[PDB]
Amino acid sequence: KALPVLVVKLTHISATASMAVPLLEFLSTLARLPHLYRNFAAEQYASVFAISLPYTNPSKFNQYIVCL
Amino acid sequence: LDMMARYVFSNFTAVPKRSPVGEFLLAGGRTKTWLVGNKLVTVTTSVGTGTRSLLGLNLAAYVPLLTQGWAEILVRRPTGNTSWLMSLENPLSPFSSDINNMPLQELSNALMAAERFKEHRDTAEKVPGINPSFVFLQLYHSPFFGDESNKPILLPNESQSFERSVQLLDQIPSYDTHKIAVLYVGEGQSNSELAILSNEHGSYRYTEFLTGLGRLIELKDCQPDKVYLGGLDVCGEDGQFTYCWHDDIMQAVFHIATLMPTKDVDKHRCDKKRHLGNDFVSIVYNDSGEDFKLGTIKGQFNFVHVIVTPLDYECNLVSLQCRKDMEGLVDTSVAKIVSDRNLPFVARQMALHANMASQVHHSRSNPTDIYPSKWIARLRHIKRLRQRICEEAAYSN
Amino acid sequence: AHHVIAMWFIRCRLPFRKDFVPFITKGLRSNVLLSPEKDSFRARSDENSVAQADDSLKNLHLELTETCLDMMARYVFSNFTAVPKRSPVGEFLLAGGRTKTWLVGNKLVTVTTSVGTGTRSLLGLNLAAYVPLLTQGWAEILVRRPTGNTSWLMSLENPLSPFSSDINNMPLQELSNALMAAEREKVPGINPSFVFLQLYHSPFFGDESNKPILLPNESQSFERSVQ
Amino acid sequence: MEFLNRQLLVLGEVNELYLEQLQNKHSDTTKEVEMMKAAYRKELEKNRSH
Amino acid sequence: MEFLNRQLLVLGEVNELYLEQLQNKHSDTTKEVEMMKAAYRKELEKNRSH
Repeated sequence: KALPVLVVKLTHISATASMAVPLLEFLSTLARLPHLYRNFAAEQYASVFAISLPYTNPSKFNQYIVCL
Repeated sequence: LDMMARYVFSNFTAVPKRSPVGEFLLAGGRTKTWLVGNKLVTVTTSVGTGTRSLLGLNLAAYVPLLTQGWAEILVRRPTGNTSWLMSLENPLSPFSSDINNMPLQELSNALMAAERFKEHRDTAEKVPGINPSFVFLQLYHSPFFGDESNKPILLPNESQSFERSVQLLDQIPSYDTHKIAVLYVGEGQSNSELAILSNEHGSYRYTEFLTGLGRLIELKDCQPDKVYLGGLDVCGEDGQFTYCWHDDIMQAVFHIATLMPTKDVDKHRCDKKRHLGNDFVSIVYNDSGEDFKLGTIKGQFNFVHVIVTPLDYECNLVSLQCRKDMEGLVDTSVAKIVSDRNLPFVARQMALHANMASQVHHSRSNPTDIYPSKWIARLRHIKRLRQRICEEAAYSN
Repeated sequence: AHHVIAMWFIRCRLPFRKDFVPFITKGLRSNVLLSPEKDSFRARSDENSVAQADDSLKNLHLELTETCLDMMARYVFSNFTAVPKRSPVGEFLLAGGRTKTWLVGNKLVTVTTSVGTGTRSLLGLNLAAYVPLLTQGWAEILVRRPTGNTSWLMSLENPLSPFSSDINNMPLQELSNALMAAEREKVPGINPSFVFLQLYHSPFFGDESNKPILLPNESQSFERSVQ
Repeated sequence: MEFLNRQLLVLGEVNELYLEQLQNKHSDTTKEVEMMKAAYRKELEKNRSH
Repeated sequence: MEFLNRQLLVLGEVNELYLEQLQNKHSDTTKEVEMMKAAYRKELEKNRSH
């Protein structure tokens, strides 16, 4: 019940290296828990990609961060 | 982008399963492969292959007429292979086929004209079979190409050193492959490399932690190409069973010391160490009541350890120890306390992220290696194959 | 002259046929050069009226050249008819199917995927929610080109993802028993853009003119234009 | 004949789906294993307390 | 149509075989159930000896 609001709230976090590993670990552990996001609407998924897309940038983020 | 183009409207696996009848009809078929951008479009067409026995059937004419529209288009891409068995709706032209005899029995058997079906029982200059370039040109040909970015490049069909390259691409998986060691440390084994590898059965909590790591795969019945065994012998040198953890994007396999047999011949348990010591990451089920130290298993690799310290009251403490060069990628300050019922999830996924970090670090110290991200490994293979063809063609002019 | 070339290219013996592509293409190219032109695909295998006359003449040059090349590509390697006919099993699969059309250069690629219409009629129709999954791998791709239509009924050989899709919950006992006993993206069936992207998608192009153009599927006009 | 052909095609697809379920679906009847896990864990708690 | 009937009876037998197998997929768990039993037995024996 906290997830639909939670994923939105994580988008408000600025993309910094100190946050890259926790956010991506959270999203990757969440992805492997299908019973949690079974009722995700489009806004929730859009939040997920909004959190993880900034971390796909090797010009700013470590290669492990980018691969993850 | 290739993944998005692959999964936006589908959830089909990254590896085709050619049907028994497809193999029968396309065995020894006429095949050609094109680079079309960073994709290998392969078309194969049927050479007949004695279809008369499959269908149980002018006698020398209607079967070859029926088969030569059957084809397979297989697109190898950075993210996987897609293929469709194909069958032309275009009949052979009565005005332009061979002028010896043109019976209408093809139309008489129109319902069988696509008798390739998903499941079947198949048995108790003059070269036949349409050129795969018919399917290719009909699908892909147009004037005014992007001169070098988009223009199709036929892989030299004659030189085996390129079929070898495509076979290498098929051996590069369409999913990241992770091999994770899992060790049991009993009482007093906190510093004994030999005792750790010599364990044949762990605590009950350890066994329940094993049962959650993924599906049990009986190695004897697992195909190495399809189910990632990481190096374990199919024939049982390394035990009847092991656990593996599958996803569309990745396959992780657990090399579990206790499941590997201990033979009297194997003194230092090198039959086990050959797997556990060559893995980047080990989940150490530290039942020794004493701080396990990284590097206790002396071998190279073993960059990160996921130390599972079982606590009282059905819970565990999971932490990471890593080599001083890996410490920039892996956070050793992790002390994730997790209950037993979710421990084989948390330690498993920590092992995955530790392994990804380790595979990336290994590339930094070993740049020439196949890239850890198997999608990028496929893409770099496709790029390198395309550039190699350009060089060899240039050397041929 | 183009009728003569087409007649001979289509009727001359198939082995020689590829070797005439470069000669015909070089001749056509030389004609255009008197007023990315090459496209030799064998490598892959008042005075205002005068101005309009010249502009249309150059365009006619290219239309003749492009139709000759399309004929050559169509017939260099086969002598199948320029019209396809969907087999009875093809109609059983794709009748009422899910279809899209793309203008990919000067050709219309069309993909039609199998909604389980025929499967429903077979079973005589919870099973109804799964009968489209039972045949969603079958499709038809149909390339409309200046010189004819080519199409293949195609069956996807890839198993559905046991992780990220519904297979493990399909009612196979009921489905099998039903169709044996019988006698005689919420939309069902996979998006035809799956087949199109798996065949034709490229992450980069030389010019924006290379891109496929999707025909607006909700418009009567473009559907009538294809028809 | 056409009905038989259609039935054979759909049956072939059913069989392929059976094959992919058989090679990918997990084992059923997990309640016995759940109860064994619970009983073993409880008795282990008892013996470990002792 | 004789060929179609022959392929149909063959694939009917194959479908029945797959159906029977999926009636008893539960047996795949015994491989790890034996591990659990062995570990429980070893724990009990070790604690009883202790």
